[PDB]
Amino acid sequence: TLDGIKDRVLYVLKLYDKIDPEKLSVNSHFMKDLGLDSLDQVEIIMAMEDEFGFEIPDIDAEKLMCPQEIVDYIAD
Amino acid sequence: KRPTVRPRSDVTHKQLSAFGEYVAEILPKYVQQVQVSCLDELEICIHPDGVIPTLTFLRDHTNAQFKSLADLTAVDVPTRQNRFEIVYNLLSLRFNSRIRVKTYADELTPIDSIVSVHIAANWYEREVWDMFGVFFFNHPDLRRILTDYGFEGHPFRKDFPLTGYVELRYDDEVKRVVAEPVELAQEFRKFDLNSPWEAFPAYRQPP
Amino acid sequence: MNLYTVIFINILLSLTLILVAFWLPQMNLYSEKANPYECGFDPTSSARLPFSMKFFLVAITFLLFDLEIALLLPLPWAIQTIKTSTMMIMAFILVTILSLGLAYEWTQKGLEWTE
Amino acid sequence: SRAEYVVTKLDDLINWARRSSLWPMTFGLACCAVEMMHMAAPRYDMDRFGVVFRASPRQADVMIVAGTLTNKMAPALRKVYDQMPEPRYVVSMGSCANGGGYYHYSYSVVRGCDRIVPVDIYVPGCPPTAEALLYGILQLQRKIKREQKLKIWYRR
Amino acid sequence: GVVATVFGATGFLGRYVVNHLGRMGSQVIIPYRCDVYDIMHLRLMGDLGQLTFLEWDARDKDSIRKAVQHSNVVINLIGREWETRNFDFEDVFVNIPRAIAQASKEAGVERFIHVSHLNASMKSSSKSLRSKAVGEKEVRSVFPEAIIIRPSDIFGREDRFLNHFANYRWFLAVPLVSLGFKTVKQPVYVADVSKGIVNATKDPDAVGKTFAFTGPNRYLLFHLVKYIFGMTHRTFIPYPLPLFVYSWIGKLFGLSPFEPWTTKDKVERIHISDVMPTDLPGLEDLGVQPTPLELKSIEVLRRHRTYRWLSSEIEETKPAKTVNY
Amino acid sequence: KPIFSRDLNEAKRRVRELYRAWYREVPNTVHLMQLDITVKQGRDKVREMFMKNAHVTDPRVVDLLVIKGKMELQETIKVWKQRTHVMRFFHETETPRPKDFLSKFYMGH
Amino acid sequence: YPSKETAHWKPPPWNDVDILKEKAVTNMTLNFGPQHPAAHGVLRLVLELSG
Ligand SMILES: NC(=O)C1=CN([C@@H]2O[C@H](COP(=O)(O)OP(=O)(O)OC[C@H]3O[C@@H](n4cnc5c(N)ncnc54)[C@H](OP(=O)(O)O)[C@@H]3O)[C@@H](O)[C@H]2O)C=CC1
Ligand code: SF4
Repeated sequence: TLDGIKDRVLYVLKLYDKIDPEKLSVNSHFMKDLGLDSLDQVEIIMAMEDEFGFEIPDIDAEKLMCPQEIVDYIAD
Repeated sequence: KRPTVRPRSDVTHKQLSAFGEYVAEILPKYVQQVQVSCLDELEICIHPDGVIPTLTFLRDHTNAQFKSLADLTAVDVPTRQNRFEIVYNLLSLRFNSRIRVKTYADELTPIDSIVSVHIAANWYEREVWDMFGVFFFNHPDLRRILTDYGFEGHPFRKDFPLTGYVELRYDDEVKRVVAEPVELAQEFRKFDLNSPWEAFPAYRQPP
Repeated sequence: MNLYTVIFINILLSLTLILVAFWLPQMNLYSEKANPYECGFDPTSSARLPFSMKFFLVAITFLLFDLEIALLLPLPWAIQTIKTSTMMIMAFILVTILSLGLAYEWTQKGLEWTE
Repeated sequence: SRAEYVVTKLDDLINWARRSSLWPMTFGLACCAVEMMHMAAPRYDMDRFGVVFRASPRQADVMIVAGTLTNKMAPALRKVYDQMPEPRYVVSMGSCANGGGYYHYSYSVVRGCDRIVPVDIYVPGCPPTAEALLYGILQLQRKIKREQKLKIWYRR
Repeated sequence: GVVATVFGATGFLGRYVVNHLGRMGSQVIIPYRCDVYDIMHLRLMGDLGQLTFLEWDARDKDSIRKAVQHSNVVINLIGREWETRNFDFEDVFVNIPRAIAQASKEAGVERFIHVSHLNASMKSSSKSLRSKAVGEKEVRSVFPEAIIIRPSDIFGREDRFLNHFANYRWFLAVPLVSLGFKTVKQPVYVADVSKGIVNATKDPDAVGKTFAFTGPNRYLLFHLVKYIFGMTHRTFIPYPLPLFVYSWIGKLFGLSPFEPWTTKDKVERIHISDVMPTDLPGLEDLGVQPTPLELKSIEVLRRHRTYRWLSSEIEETKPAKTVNY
Repeated sequence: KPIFSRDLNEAKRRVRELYRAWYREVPNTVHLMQLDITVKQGRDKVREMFMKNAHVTDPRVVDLLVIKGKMELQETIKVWKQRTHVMRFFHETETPRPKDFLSKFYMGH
Repeated sequence: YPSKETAHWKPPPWNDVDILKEKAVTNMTLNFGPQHPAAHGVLRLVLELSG
């Protein structure tokens, strides 16, 4: 259920507080757009692991820069 | 002979010189220097890459069963390029003899842990890491050993202040033992007891 | 009655000692004092964690041996019987059965603690 | 005579109990614990004065800090002092414990156990003689004798 | 270069005041009447020769003069929540403060800092508060430049506030006047109050003023007690009880020869609602950022829990509801 | 010469793995050691300590920092490091001195 | 006959032995010392004990 995946991802991205809820979007680069840092994106990935009960290696995780990339990865 | 002078024997010195040449020619790939002091103490200075091969040889070889690792130490000489000099003092019970093996390391150039050769090093290397900052590769459990749990720094380095940067006291407000910067009622006195006159002409570095 | 009285008096004496012990001294309470003890360093885990028992077999053997004592205790009255031959045969058989059980456990290494 | 007189006699009984029976905690850090052992030994025999050791801090009255207190050890010393139930006293024996001792100017030594716990008696020496520590214990007993907690309560 | 005489050091707030003075490095004089054993906790609060303990008696004015002899600052923290057989509220909050102030004036102390109470009013229902107002007047009469500090309720490890409320578990249910509502409480943190007093010991502008040290938030008594019992994961069973019955229960509890658990005046002050700031300076004037109760309640309340709830996070309890009256 | 990581990118991978480990361990540390702080505060402190070394550019120095951080992480995972040792990261006994020139002139030199 | 509820079932192993998850062994941890009669007063022996 890709729609459910994308809804959970947005829920977690909004429950994260550093980002800006209104500016947060499915197409918003964490580094370039929202302004997140490397460590911030690491916490974002850990939150996604929490939500989906699924692990993520660092090699795979370093690229998940946007929520669409996150949901595409969760498609796995 | 002279009552107040140590009696010296040359048999031990000659035997140690012979064995030093022996080891030097058996391990040309690692041995960089060899010397016997006037105290009769064979000392083999090696490249840091040859620590494990050298100790394995000096323990297993029949003509050199230095099976006891009496000491593993580090000496800090800040001036030279490689600050730390790692010293292994070994004892051979079969031949009732002692040898010393020296290598060098820097703050960013680790050394190979010899816990495989001698298990006695398991704690000496930990102490060296804790007190000097020399890291050791392939150590089963390298961590602090002598200093406080959250201690930051490497005390035995010569650039470390004698009294450190921190001290502990009990703070009733928080009901804990708190760490704070050091303030002393009376500061350490560093007496300058160095005379202008050289005492030993035999150790006069050329100008 | 003479037994209930003395038992109750002992209980009341112990309870009075407890009451005095708790309501006489001056008390100063704080978390650092009331924390659990462990050689001066904070415990790393709860004391309620499982604590392995290396003599479990000997314990479950002790249960059966305690019931054997139960069976053996009526002997003072048993020996007062006219069927002394039967009583002796039964006592000997019971004791020998107990001995054989102990010996079998001993040989099979049940009396040895688990490691 | 007066309720004040009765209270004074009661507090004298209180202090007699406390000072006659004071159980030092089995606690020793360095050299000085050896002189503590010797004061336990037959020649001086602390037990003659009613001073018997106890391992648990819950069953101790006086903590005898006997030896160097390091930064790695100070929290544990404070924890055992806290876990001692009140009333509780502290005797700092030896120079390491009185101040810093030989290692006063070290990066890893607490310059005086009185920086961690409030000390009742100070025994100078390096180490103090067993007789010196015994004299310190007697001085602590005199301190306990002059307490008057109940008289203070009654006046209050 | 400060030499400060703290006249109530051996107490809940005096220990913090002495600790902060010692940290500032100013010489401290502690006049005590208790047993020597009761001052051991202050013994370690200062380096060598920094602290000077001397015995004193409120009756004997020679002792007061000796205490205030060489002092630049005199902090007066004397107080008591019950009327002793020898000392009552009038004595504790008027006679002794006045005597200390006059002795300090005669000696020539530069600063005098007196601690009263936020709700100290001449018309207060509470005997202690009514006496505190008169004490303020007499102190400012006999030492016209004396600073006055009026803390609200102070909460800390050794307090008689959060501990007092959490101790209601021993009585199963919590009796409250009006069920807690119609009663606003603004508790301040003891460390904040101590920092305020110590800073006022040197703040140039503080001389001659009156401060009101109050916490950041105001709670209804019901919500505050509910939060306290939530922190000490206990069963909160509140029920209403009229003030006359409450005062009778306090009278009963105040008959103990020792330290009463509660008292008529204690319940009166518990139930009288705190006032609003109303143009008084406050802690931020002296530079203390008041610490909310939510942060520091765990360190006070963790010892009232049972094993089950001992290791519970600060965030496991719903924060109270703060009014804006 | 490489201690572990060949280059800054591999060193950064190691650093990020360490940050993951510390972030994961903070809740268990707070719960077990009964600290009077929040998980938010603990993770903020972890971030602050990581960022305090953000200026380093040498892979070898980064490797040393990661090794010592792993050592501290082990020390905290195991309860070798007690609450008094952990609450030192917060410096809740320090009164900050000002950076104002005039304030420094007033207090000391 | 499959059912919605039985869907999650699986056939039992051919030999009754099941592949069961690894069992964590949580050997008790004890701080033998430093304030211990037998620890010499300055030794924190951290013991992992099974019983
Ligand atoms: N909730 C609070 O705590 C609040 C406190 N305040 C005020 O702050 C001040 C401190 O009270 P606090 O310390 O908090 O509670 P305490 O009761 O601990 O203060 C008592 C202090 O007064 C001393 N004292 C009492 N009676 C006498 C006496 N007859 N002669 C000499 N000294 C005496 C005590 O000495 P010993 O105990 O050794 O006899 C102790 O040092 C008080 O004025 C209090 O009203 C203000 C607002 C609220
Ligand atoms: S005071 Fe002296 S004798 Fe005692 S422990 Fe220290 S160095 Fe040893």
